[PDB]
Amino acid sequence: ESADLRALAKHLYDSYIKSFPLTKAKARAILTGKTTDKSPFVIYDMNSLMMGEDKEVAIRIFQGCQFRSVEAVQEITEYAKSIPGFVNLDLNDQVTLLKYGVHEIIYTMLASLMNKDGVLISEGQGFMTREFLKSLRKPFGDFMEPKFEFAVKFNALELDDSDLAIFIAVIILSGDRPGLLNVKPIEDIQDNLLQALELQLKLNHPESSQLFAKLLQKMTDLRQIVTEHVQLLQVIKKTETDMSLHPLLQEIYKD
Amino acid sequence: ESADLRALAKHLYDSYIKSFPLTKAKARAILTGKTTDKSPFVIYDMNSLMMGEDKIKFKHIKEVAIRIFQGCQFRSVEAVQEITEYAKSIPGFVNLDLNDQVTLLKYGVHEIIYTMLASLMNKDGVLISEGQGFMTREFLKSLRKPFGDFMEPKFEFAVKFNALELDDSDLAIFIAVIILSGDRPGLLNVKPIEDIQDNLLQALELQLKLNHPESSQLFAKLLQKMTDLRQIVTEHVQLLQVIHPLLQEIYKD
Ligand SMILES: COc1ccc(C(=O)n2c(C)c(Cc3ccccc3O[C@@H](C)C(=O)O)c3cc(OC(F)(F)F)ccc32)cc1
Ligand SMILES: COc1ccc(C(=O)n2c(C)c(Cc3ccccc3O[C@@H](C)C(=O)O)c3cc(OC(F)(F)F)ccc32)cc1
Repeated sequence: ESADLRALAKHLYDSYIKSFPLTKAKARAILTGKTTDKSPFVIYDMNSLMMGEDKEVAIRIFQGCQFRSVEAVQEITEYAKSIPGFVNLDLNDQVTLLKYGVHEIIYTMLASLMNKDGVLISEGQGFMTREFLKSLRKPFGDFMEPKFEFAVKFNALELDDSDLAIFIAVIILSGDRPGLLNVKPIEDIQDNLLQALELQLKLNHPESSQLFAKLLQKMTDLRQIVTEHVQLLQVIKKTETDMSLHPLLQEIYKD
Repeated sequence: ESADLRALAKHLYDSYIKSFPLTKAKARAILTGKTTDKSPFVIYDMNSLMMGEDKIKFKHIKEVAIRIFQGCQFRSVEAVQEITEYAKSIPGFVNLDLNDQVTLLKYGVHEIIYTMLASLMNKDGVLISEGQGFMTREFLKSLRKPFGDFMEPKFEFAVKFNALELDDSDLAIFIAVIILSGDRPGLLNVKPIEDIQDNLLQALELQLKLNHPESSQLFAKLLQKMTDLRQIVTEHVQLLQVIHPLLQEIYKD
């Protein structure tokens, strides 16, 4: 049964590597100056942003964020389908779980791209500083800061990709999403994923059941970040009428 | 090393029994009607509420919805003291920095209140006045504009949490784990807090393995419930923000 849980952990890690082209391993190699990977161009003000290439800045960056979130949804959906039992659930419930899980997973994976000083962009080819993002016209200057605050706390856990692979699967398989039809089979899958994560942490860390506990708490941080984020989106919708969310993102955010 | 985790589990149980008069065991017996004599007074509508006030010894008594909410506030202030007494019996707690003890309790009590409230609830209602009364879920659900959904999220949580079928033995260690959280804002010395919580978590794991040997997933499931509690609390304060100077002082939280 431990063996079943190890097999589940390995299946998930394999799918994660296959689904997500920029891993924490690669992000940390880029950020810490390892010779496996290359150095990013750093955008820290308006001039270096202009040089960054090769209708205002805040809006331009936001449309970029939108493009990469759309791709992330695609990657996460591919990953979700590999979680044993997911594709056998009622279709309505598959959609509900993805709708609520996608952004919580986005914030989780975004942390891998961040340190306290900024975030990797353009597949790790650029690095945009936290202070630059903060300087952006209101309320765009408020978007990324809560993500940074979360990322710094999440990254202190020092998880690697193999831990994250199971953690993300646990997120998607939440039986407490609004509007679910059959909660029991979702919870049955999550119970196994939770045990797989528990054992994975037990083998890989350091005070593992406490790490387990601290990691599970991050869900709450995640759902709070999402709530605060949609509120910001509502402001944007009202003040920037020449702008709207990509149809996929609109659908995710609808109710 | 298994023996000192059992010794710790036992100390916590004994202290939990001392601190909290109405145990889950006694509460479930009242809720199932296994208690052969003292059937609780049932509050299912406005008239039965008013009669309940006449018969039971209430200590908090203009509008029914306000009056019930005020009774809940009185009870919670009582519970904070019960929980505080319990916390001081957790090995290591009184040796923490004094500010940190205060900080752990400040953020910890509501999560514990919710956990313990679940012991008093079934899907149909909740025990009041140490089991002397029973207030139905539908009567609560029927209350005024903002007060009708005050208890619903507590019930929904309680129904799921009670499905784990924890007994007082399990809950004693579980509550100690919640209090000893190293991620509360403004903690000065997190290391010994997390050292104690690590020990409590190991004691909780063994306890669940011994008391529920047929459910290997229970520990994981319980830890996940710890996180639900923080969400419910956040949800509860956003409800409170929507909702006699000396009384304001007594009930500042
Ligand atoms: C889950 O997998 C992934 C998660 C994230 C990404 C990705 O790297 N990002 C992704 C998906 C984003 C966009 C983004 C991040 C967090 C929250 C929201 C968000 O986009 C908005 C439009 C949204 O989806 O509501 C992003 C932003 C970045 O910084 C910038 F400086 F540009 F603002 C940097 C990287 C970003 C790629 C894959
Ligand atoms: C931690 O130990 C205890 C935990 C709970 C109690 C307790 O039984 N209750 C306690 C503490 C309460 C009030 C209460 C419970 C959960 C969350 C909030 C709450 O009150 C509000 C006003 C608050 O504290 O902000 C309570 C309410 C009950 O239902 C009623 F019909 F009154 F609305 C019934 C029992 C209640 C006593 C001790």
